Amino acid sequence: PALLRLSDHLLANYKKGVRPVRDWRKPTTVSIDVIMYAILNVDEKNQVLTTYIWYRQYWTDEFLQWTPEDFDNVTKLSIPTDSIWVPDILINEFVDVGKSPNIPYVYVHHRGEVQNYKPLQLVTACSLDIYNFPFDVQNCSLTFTSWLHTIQDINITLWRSPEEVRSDKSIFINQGEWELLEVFPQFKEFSIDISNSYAEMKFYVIIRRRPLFYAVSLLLPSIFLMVVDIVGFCLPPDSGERVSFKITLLLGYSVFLIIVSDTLPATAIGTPLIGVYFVVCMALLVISLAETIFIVRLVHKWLRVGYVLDRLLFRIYLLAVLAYSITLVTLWSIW
Amino acid sequence: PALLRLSDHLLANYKKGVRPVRDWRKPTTVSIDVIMYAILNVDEKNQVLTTYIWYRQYWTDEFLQWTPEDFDNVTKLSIPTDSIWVPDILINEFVDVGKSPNIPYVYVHHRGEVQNYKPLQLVTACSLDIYNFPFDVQNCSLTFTSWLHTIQDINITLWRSPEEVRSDKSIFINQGEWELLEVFPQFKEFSIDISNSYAEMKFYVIIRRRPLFYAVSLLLPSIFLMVVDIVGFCLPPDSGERVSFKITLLLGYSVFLIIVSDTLPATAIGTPLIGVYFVVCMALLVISLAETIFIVRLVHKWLRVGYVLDRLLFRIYLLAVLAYSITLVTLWSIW
Amino acid sequence: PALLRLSDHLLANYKKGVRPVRDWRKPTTVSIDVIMYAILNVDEKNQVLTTYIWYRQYWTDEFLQWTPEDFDNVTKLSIPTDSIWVPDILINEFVDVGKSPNIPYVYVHHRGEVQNYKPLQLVTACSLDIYNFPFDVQNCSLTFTSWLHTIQDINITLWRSPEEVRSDKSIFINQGEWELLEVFPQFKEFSIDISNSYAEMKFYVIIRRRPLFYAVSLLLPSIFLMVVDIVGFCLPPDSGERVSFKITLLLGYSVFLIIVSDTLPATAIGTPLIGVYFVVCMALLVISLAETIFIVRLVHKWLRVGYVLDRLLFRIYLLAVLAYSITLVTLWSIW
Amino acid sequence: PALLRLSDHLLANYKKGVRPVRDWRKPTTVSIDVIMYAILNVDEKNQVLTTYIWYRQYWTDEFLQWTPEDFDNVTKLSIPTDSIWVPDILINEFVDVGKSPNIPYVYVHHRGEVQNYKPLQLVTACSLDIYNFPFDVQNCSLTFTSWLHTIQDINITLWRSPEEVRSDKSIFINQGEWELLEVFPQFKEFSIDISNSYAEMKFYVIIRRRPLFYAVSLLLPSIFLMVVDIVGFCLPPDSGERVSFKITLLLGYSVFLIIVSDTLPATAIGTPLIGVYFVVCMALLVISLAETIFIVRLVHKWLRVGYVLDRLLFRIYLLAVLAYSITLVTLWSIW
Amino acid sequence: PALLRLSDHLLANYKKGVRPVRDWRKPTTVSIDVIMYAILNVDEKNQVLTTYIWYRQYWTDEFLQWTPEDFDNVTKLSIPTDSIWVPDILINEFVDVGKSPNIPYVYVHHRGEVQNYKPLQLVTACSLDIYNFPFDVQNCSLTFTSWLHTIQDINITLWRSPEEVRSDKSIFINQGEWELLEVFPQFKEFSIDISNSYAEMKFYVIIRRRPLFYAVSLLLPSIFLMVVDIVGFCLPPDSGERVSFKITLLLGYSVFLIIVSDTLPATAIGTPLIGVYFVVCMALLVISLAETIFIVRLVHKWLRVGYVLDRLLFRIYLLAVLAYSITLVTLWSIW
Ligand SMILES: *[C@@H]1O[C@H](CO)[C@@H](O[C@@H]2O[C@H](CO)[C@@H](O)[C@H](O)[C@H]2NC(C)=O)[C@H](O)[C@H]1NC(C)=O
Ligand SMILES: *[C@@H]1O[C@H](CO)[C@@H](O[C@@H]2O[C@H](CO)[C@@H](O)[C@H](O)[C@H]2NC(C)=O)[C@H](O)[C@H]1NC(C)=O
Ligand SMILES: *[C@@H]1O[C@H](CO)[C@@H](O[C@@H]2O[C@H](CO)[C@@H](O)[C@H](O)[C@H]2NC(C)=O)[C@H](O)[C@H]1NC(C)=O
Ligand SMILES: *[C@@H]1O[C@H](CO)[C@@H](O[C@@H]2O[C@H](CO)[C@@H](O)[C@H](O)[C@H]2NC(C)=O)[C@H](O)[C@H]1NC(C)=O
Ligand SMILES: *[C@@H]1O[C@H](CO)[C@@H](O[C@@H]2O[C@H](CO)[C@@H](O)[C@H](O)[C@H]2NC(C)=O)[C@H](O)[C@H]1NC(C)=O
Ligand SMILES: *[C@@H]1O[C@H](CO)[C@@H](O[C@@H]2O[C@H](CO)[C@@H](O)[C@H](O)[C@H]2NC(C)=O)[C@H](O)[C@H]1NC(C)=O
Ligand SMILES: *[C@@H]1O[C@H](CO)[C@@H](O[C@@H]2O[C@H](CO)[C@@H](O)[C@H](O)[C@H]2NC(C)=O)[C@H](O)[C@H]1NC(C)=O
Ligand SMILES: *[C@@H]1O[C@H](CO)[C@@H](O[C@@H]2O[C@H](CO)[C@@H](O)[C@H](O)[C@H]2NC(C)=O)[C@H](O)[C@H]1NC(C)=O
Ligand SMILES: *[C@@H]1O[C@H](CO)[C@@H](O[C@@H]2O[C@H](CO)[C@@H](O)[C@H](O)[C@H]2NC(C)=O)[C@H](O)[C@H]1NC(C)=O
Ligand SMILES: *[C@@H]1O[C@H](CO)[C@@H](O[C@@H]2O[C@H](CO)[C@@H](O)[C@H](O)[C@H]2NC(C)=O)[C@H](O)[C@H]1NC(C)=O
Ligand SMILES: *[C@@H]1O[C@H](CO)[C@@H](O)[C@H](O)[C@H]1NC(C)=O
Ligand SMILES: *[C@@H]1O[C@H](CO)[C@@H](O)[C@H](O)[C@H]1NC(C)=O
Ligand SMILES: NCCc1c[nH]c2ccc(O)cc12
Ligand SMILES: NCCc1c[nH]c2ccc(O)cc12
Ligand SMILES: NCCc1c[nH]c2ccc(O)cc12
Ligand SMILES: NCCc1c[nH]c2ccc(O)cc12
Ligand SMILES: NCCc1c[nH]c2ccc(O)cc12
Repeated sequence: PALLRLSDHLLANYKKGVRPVRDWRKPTTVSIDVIMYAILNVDEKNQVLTTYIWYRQYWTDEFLQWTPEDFDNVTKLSIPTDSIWVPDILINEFVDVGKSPNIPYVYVHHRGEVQNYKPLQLVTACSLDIYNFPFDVQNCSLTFTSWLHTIQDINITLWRSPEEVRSDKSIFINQGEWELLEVFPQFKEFSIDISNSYAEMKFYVIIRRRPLFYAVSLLLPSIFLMVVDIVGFCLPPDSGERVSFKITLLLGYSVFLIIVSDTLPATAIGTPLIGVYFVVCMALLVISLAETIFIVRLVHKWLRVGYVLDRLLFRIYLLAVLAYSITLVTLWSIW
Repeated sequence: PALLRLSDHLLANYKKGVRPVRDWRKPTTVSIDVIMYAILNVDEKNQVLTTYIWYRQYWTDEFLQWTPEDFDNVTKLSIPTDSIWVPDILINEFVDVGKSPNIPYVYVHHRGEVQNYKPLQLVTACSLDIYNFPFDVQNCSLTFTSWLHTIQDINITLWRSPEEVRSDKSIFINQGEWELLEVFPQFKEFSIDISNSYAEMKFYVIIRRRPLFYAVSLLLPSIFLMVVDIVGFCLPPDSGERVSFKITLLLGYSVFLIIVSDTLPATAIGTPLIGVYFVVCMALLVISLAETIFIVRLVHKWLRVGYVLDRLLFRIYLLAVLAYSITLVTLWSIW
Repeated sequence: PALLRLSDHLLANYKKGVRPVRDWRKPTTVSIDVIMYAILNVDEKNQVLTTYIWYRQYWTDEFLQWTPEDFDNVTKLSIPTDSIWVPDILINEFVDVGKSPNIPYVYVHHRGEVQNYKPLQLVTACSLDIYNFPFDVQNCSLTFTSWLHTIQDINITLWRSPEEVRSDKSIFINQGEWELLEVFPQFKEFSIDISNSYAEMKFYVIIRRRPLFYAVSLLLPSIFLMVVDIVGFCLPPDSGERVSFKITLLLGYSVFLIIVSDTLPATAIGTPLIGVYFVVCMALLVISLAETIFIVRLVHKWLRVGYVLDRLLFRIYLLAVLAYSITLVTLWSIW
Repeated sequence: PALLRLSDHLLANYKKGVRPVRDWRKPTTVSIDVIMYAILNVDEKNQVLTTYIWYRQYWTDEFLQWTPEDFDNVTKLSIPTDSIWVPDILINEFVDVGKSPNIPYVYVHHRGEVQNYKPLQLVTACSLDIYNFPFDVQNCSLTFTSWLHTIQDINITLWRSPEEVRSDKSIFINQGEWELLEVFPQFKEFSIDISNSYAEMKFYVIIRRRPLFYAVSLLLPSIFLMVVDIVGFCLPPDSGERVSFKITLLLGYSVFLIIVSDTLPATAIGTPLIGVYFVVCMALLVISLAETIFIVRLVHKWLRVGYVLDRLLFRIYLLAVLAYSITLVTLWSIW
Repeated sequence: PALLRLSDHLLANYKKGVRPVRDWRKPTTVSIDVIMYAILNVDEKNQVLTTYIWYRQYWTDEFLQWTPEDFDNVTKLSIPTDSIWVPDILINEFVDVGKSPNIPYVYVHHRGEVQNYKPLQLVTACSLDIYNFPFDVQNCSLTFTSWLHTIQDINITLWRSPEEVRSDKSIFINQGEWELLEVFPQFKEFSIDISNSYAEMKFYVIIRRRPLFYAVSLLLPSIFLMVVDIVGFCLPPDSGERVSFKITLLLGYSVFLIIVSDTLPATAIGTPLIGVYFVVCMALLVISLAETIFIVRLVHKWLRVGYVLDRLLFRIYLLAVLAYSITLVTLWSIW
């Protein structure tokens, strides 16, 4: 038989507990890429990101060299992973890797270029930016890293040209939640201390959100919670039922932030700009409640003057709303 | 003894780390099917699907051949799985496979047709369609795939005739949530790059929802949240308590979308058509609030004219509702 | 030494990868029972059931036979499980078995009757009936099944007499949520196809719910949400504040179904009969809102006639409530 | 070298698959205790308890005997656990043990007293009592049990004197949620059937709750939801806005039980006595709504008589509240 | 070949089940540090903390000594972890360690200084302080501990100088939720009993919260839920709609504590001081409801006296609010 004659010749004395090389000064350079498949979920409140990545490796292993002659011209061959060496690479930003299944097999070639594929899901922790919530651009980081070995032992480089990883839209699942512009690779040499230096190669993946689901469901409710009191201002502020017309909005609007405030994270770089806007709309409707109650103490045992000291309060409204159409377009002109 | 004499003769030198064949140019074709048992849950918000599938395999292994003579006419035999080869197939759309228990045993035959059964549950990620929410048809995808090996090494085909998989309603658990029409198999040859080609065989499973639980509980509440203001229009719009009759609906209806908007996913192909309808019913009741407040500024220190400029607003209502009975029947005429 | 002399004599050549028998035509019949300990949780919405079962097995293994002579009259002996054979039985309705800990040891006897105990928890999927929610009887199914082996290889039977399993209330944890009447065993011969036949033995476990927690907390609130408007009918329907008395109930009652509708599953055999009753109480209070608003358009610039066309609406109420005391007693006469 | 000369002499022929003894009639008595560290969580609704326990064992293993002479006076020694025997003990009330990490090592002595430590967390299921909710005493049960072996094989006893386990407050984490009085050990001999008998040793751990967080946050809101209508009774019941003053409490108080009713379990031994009290306060405020509406039908085209038939309704209030100060003190006199 | 000649010479007889030393009286001192990377989440209600720590070890193993001569001057070498000894250290405050992936490899040197790196995530249980909620300082504890071995077997010490661990801000992820001042190491000698003594070395990590997300979203709503009734006091308390103006705040403010009370833990050292303040603001607004209802029974078939007995109630308000600006600044002067 031809094929298992090779494995008997090859793995007869392959001690798997050795980083395999003939000359130990040379670092066995592993070499990878990523092909990002899908973005599963971005829970902003938990400060984590789950990502499904197809993944590839090769590295030069000299102990696994044969000749295609004397084995009937076999140049590719399958080997169980735990019967050979594997590099100790993993990611500096994981939370739980127990969701990736173990691919049992690898390829090898007659030069010793052992080739490994596996998928890997990472609930990964990168500090997401929540500045402009319905139009956010995300700059997330995957730093694939030798956890133990140093620059003398292994070094990291890329499989292909870095421009090819950049616009790789070969496989992706759109019509989900997100959509990415590009995947940015960049080497970095890491050294936390003296006399130590660790091979790292980052991946600045960047994604942006499709806003159209929030367009009808989130800020279009923010439209007629802002137009309800403008036309709700038009009746003369001496009906008496103005305060029952108005305070039912006010604590009713407290649940609109506190649902969103428990949705959105505790990052102190800022409350989102969509979030700061309906708190400030609540910061200017409440002073109108003073104005509809000072008039009824005034009209008590200057009626035209209450109409015009409160008419200047109406100018406060469309000062804010006409300040708000520009902050959407100057976010619409970001993507 | 007869039976373990066979296993001693058979697995004496079976090196499990070799894709087993006599001639390595021939690809060892695995051959499967599915018998879909139940659909556990469809959480629309997480963009995932959990599915319980009974599952089958065989492939031709020449190293496990014997003769039924000299072993007392034994033609079937049980073998532990991790003592032989297994193909590396798994699914391109998983999230977590740690819910399937390991079936320890397989069959073999005297031709070498090793036969494997196992169940497998997949929390699987397929981009579900949320266009018509209470009557949706789902086109979900299971792509069973050699994760590592190529067309030279293994190829995928089907067990039985593809028409038999199509209407296979042998075992299924109805009276759950869903009900499927058919399971559609289709081969595809996959090749992401040059000089590589990977055996894939999809499964376009398609399911549709029984709407009868939402019939009483979801859109029948949408009936009398739409009939409440029609008869709530009939009193003459000068009672003064019209606005307290009406605004209590309006922000009260904001919680009806925002419960559903946090239930339903952020897919930007569309808000559901059932969901877009009670936002537009909210988009036309709010302009009536202008009409019940412009009349009370008009009636202030043309009364018949307020009755008829607002009567044309009543025509806006049954313009929308009679536009809504057709969009249910033209979804009732989809299934 | 006496005891480990036996294990050296017994497991010297016991190849564990063989279904152990001397004559392979004879099927090695396993033989089990269950002793149901507790019912952990019934989440109706997820269509699953978690159950803690004490569990037992034996089967005749001829290769493990010795004589009590030459071993100082030893008739029972402990063996590690993964050093012998085990049948491949598991349950057709699981969701996740990773909650059962591995019992490492088994018994054997001098006849070869290897005996195995283990506990097993199953989040199990059986189509629960939600017809009569506070008084439901549940007919759930546990089908213990050879996943791989057929009728020629193994067969399933019961340990004890089937009447003893029926009323087995030896160990159970009452004062929890549920309480079972009986556990019903029944053999079935399973054969999905031709030339194949698989040993199955079901367990129709049936449980019923103690209603007393819902008695005060669920349908006693349904009492005075139904008596609140009956006495709330008694004031004459021309107070003007009748609509503010009444519509605050109506959308306030919409949250009473939509909390329960997201609690209770999407099974289309029916909304529960307790659930269909307070939607129909909402279906008849809303037409009273028409009656309290048609009278105020009538009383506008026949007063005794509005009192009696609405008095017949009062007969609609106790037509429904006196139709409701019978549907509880005819559920109280089910258990 | 001295130390690994011992392990080579000791584990040369130690067949781990034998319950180790020289004479098999003698049962190898294991011997344990517990040192309860912390109580993590008590979710009442799931009927489970998570508990972090430090844990200890020893048992007499005669096969591991040596002499301190010829090994340089070594009397203690470390051994990997899976290279020796271990008893099969585990707990009858677990839900999931996959949270305890595997302690790899054990001690031994020159007498053969092998000593084992390990921590173990148990999400454990014991039928908790919910009678008096803010002052509850809990009688929970941990039954450490040989799952397989019988009285002939192993027996269970205690490490130390049972009075020392009783008041063991050496290590505990207070300022959490709970605080225990004592840990009560008690042997029991278990025998579910004939010809079988299983070594069990229970642990009646008992804990009680610190009520001070619920003191301000749970029943102090129950104070001014009961004083709000008493002073809300003082205005004369002919204001007309009494019903809008009152029904807004009533369905508003329905959400106060139904938040708590979905918090608290479905045990039918009783709704909690704190829970039964604000349902009965709701059972007596609703009949006052009849009294404030029968008077306005009376005062319609006996005014002093409506003041005094409703004054006797005021006596119903402080009949209930003065019946309620005693049920707190007679729970304050339980701890 | 040079490198695997070493591993064949080194691990030929290395029995891994021995704590490796030449003289057993000497304790093999392990030696560690921590480099705290990120704080993932602090769920106050579950009384747990999840922490991602980079982690380091070394210990002197004499059995792994070689000379750099005869191996081509190799001074560093990689070894699989489960092929050598490892100390049994783990943490006394874990909940679940199954989130840390297994680093397969370690270093060694020609002196025998075996060096080990691994990451480790701990959902860890330390009694967090909830006294001053938006400005809290946390004193959490990580006690790295030999679970089994004693002072004779292993001892714990630190890698580097303890001042270097103190201000180690080399790698940290800020712009998350938290920010730490320092990491405090301290040895402690632990001995729960007589004749036993266990090596422990604590880590008093201390973190404090950035308050700026709660600044706009949590206590700025607490501003205008306190200013709404102050200006809502200014109208004269005889409008009649004062009670409908006021009670709608009161039970509406009950949901503001009971959302937070189910957010915040059941620790009985105290309700938070931010939490005790809006319960006492609710404790003083409710007595104003008595004052707005005693006046309307007074004004019934002394009007200026109702204005001034209630004006002293206004002094109660800014007695509390001016007592509240100091308790923020005297928390602003804590960090
Ligand atoms: C994401 O953020 C990183 C910063 O960490 C950006 O990296 C910078 O990229 C520019 C462009 O090449 C360089 O000049 C800087 O030196 C980089 N800084 C660092 C610290 O790496 C990165 O560009 C951002 N992603 C995108 C898409 O802009
Ligand atoms: C480790 O790998 C990096 C690249 O992964 C090496 O950087 C290369 O350095 C050479 C010369 O020093 C340049 O010609 C290449 O263009 C560099 N590549 C990149 C991507 O920048 C680095 O030299 C390696 N170090 C060692 C010690 O092997
Ligand atoms: C689910 O969607 C796929 C599209 O991905 C449909 O597949 C098409 O099927 C038709 C009918 O045979 C072919 O003509 C097309 O070439 C297929 N396209 C692709 C991309 O596969 C599939 O039919 C859909 N499912 C159902 C039940 O209609
Ligand atoms: C891999 O398998 C597919 C089917 O699984 C093969 O497609 C078959 O091709 C032959 C001739 O090329 C046809 O007669 C069959 O009808 C095809 N089957 C189907 C289902 O379409 C394919 O040829 C195989 N390729 C290799 C290299 O083995
Ligand atoms: C649970 O449902 C099953 C139906 O699947 C019932 O099984 C039937 O039992 C009767 C009584 O022996 C038989 O006559 C039928 O042939 C059975 N049918 C099937 C399909 O098994 C079972 O009785 C139900 N449980 C209870 C307690 O009534
Ligand atoms: C497989 O087991 C079942 C029972 O588990 C066998 O059914 C028995 O059949 C015999 C005669 O055929 C009857 O006398 C018994 O009363 C049956 N038992 C029961 C519980 O019904 C069945 O025959 C077995 N089949 C094989 C091939 O062994
Ligand atoms: C917890 O409940 C058990 C009952 O299961 C109590 O056990 C009883 O204790 C008394 C006092 O020794 C004995 O006289 C009884 O015989 C015991 N009964 C059983 C069934 O064990 C136990 O005392 C309770 N815990 C506490 C602290 O009182
Ligand atoms: C099994 O262990 C229990 C204790 O764990 C034994 O009970 C002891 O019995 C002896 C005499 O029978 C008494 O002197 C002791 O005081 C008992 N101990 C306790 C704690 O009650 C029991 O006898 C043992 N049984 C066997 C067969 O070994
Ligand atoms: C966290 O709390 C511990 C108390 O457990 C503090 O430890 C004390 O520190 C002081 C300062 O060195 C010592 O004098 C005490 O003896 C320590 N007591 C104990 C019990 O260890 C620790 O200082 C606190 N953390 C911070 C940052 O203050
Ligand atoms: C165990 O280790 C601790 C330190 O980790 C030792 O404490 C040292 O003791 C010596 C003399 O007793 C002092 O010179 C050092 O300064 C101490 N170190 C520290 C950090 O305090 C302790 O002696 C060791 N014990 C044994 C038995 O080895
Ligand atoms: C192997 O390959 C070489 C070159 O491709 C060729 O000359 C030779 O004939 C081949 N031999 C076999 C057995 O295929
Ligand atoms: C085996 O099978 C063959 C053909 O089926 C038959 O001729 C022969 O007698 C059988 N032998 C035994 C021992 O069953
Ligand atoms: N069957 C797809 C195998 C495969 C093809 N190309 C790939 C790229 C990356 C990867 O992880 C895997 C793959
Ligand atoms: N006992 C059922 C075994 C079985 C019968 N037919 C099957 C089909 C598929 C499968 O995974 C399993 C099976
Ligand atoms: N210690 C209880 C062992 C045991 C006794 N009877 C049993 C019955 C079933 C079972 O799984 C286990 C048991
Ligand atoms: N380092 C603490 C080891 C330890 C000391 N005493 C203990 C008691 C029980 C236990 O599980 C463990 C221990
Ligand atoms: N590649 C980073 C390896 C590393 C460098 N310094 C470290 C410190 C601690 C640690 O666990 C790990 C490390």
